Amino acid sequence: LACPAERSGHVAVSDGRHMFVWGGYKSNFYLPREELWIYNMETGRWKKINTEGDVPPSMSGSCAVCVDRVLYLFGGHHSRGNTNKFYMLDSRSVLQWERIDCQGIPPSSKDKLGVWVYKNKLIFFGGYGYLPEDKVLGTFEFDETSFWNSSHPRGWNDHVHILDTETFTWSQPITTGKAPSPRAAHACATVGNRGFVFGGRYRDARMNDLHYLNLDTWEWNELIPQGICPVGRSWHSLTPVSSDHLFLFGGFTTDKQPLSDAWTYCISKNEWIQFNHPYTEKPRLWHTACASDEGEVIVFGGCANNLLVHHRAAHSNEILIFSVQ
Ligand SMILES: O=C(O)CNC(=O)Cc1csc(-c2ccc3ccccc3c2)n1
Repeated sequence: LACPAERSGHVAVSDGRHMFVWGGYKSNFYLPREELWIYNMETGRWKKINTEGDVPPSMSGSCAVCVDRVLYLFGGHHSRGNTNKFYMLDSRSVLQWERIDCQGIPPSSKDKLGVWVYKNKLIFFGGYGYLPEDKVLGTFEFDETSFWNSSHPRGWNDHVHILDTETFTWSQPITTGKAPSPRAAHACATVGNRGFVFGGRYRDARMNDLHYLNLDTWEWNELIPQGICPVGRSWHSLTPVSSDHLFLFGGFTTDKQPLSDAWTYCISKNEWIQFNHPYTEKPRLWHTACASDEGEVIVFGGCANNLLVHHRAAHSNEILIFSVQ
């Protein structure tokens, strides 16, 4: 049966029963832009389709959502750099991509960010990319390691941007509270009107902090769980599994250890619980995770070692199924 190629930095979005996989890169360039891979969470079978229309460039680090079987794609890194273009693919009724001429001030061109979905709003936070074209709300910190290797320097931001799907208009909310530090390769998860974010890379650390932005008031809150917390990391996944639990898997520590640990964050108790699973010998970073209607968390792709050593990188095509409910 047909089987998608290994990759990291891809996107994966789900309607609870089907998982849509697009993009990413591997070793041994970018996976083909026109392909969309569909994994049936109930039958474990893959199915590939060719998409047409305004097919986005081949990219790593893009940020995607699925809302009522409409897929939206923002940002990423292609052969000629980062982007801030916005695409839509309606997976309801050959599938055609639409590139949206958004109104308003878009985010800076960037990748490795996250998104919360709340009613008509797609809310994007953070990431890695070029200096912004405007003194938009937030801060931006250059990554000094990008000064002497490329032609365009890059850095981290803490920006929050709203894409309103009633009008495809970009805006930025005026927030209160301590926003998280600028960061990339963090993970975001949404429960109700709370947009959680955990970890990420910033300057010389991969972080262990946990915050949530209230998506109704726009007030930041930093969460301080008691007792043992997971080690700081980037390139991990964070996924809602109930109205009270976020599921964490994998990532990459400050001192460059690939991770195979898994935790559940209980929101009501403000406590982490380590989760026991049979994939302890399968660390993953820059994988994706999607929750199914059937209580599972489906992890796909990602790299089993330090992907920054690109000629030795072990990118995966495996499906890891976590039975959290
Ligand atoms: O460092 C983190 O945890 C997340 N990264 C950042 O925040 C910014 C950054 C700075 S360089 C880089 C990066 C990414 C992927 C690569 C894949 C192959 C080869 C080199 C690669 C280099 N990313």
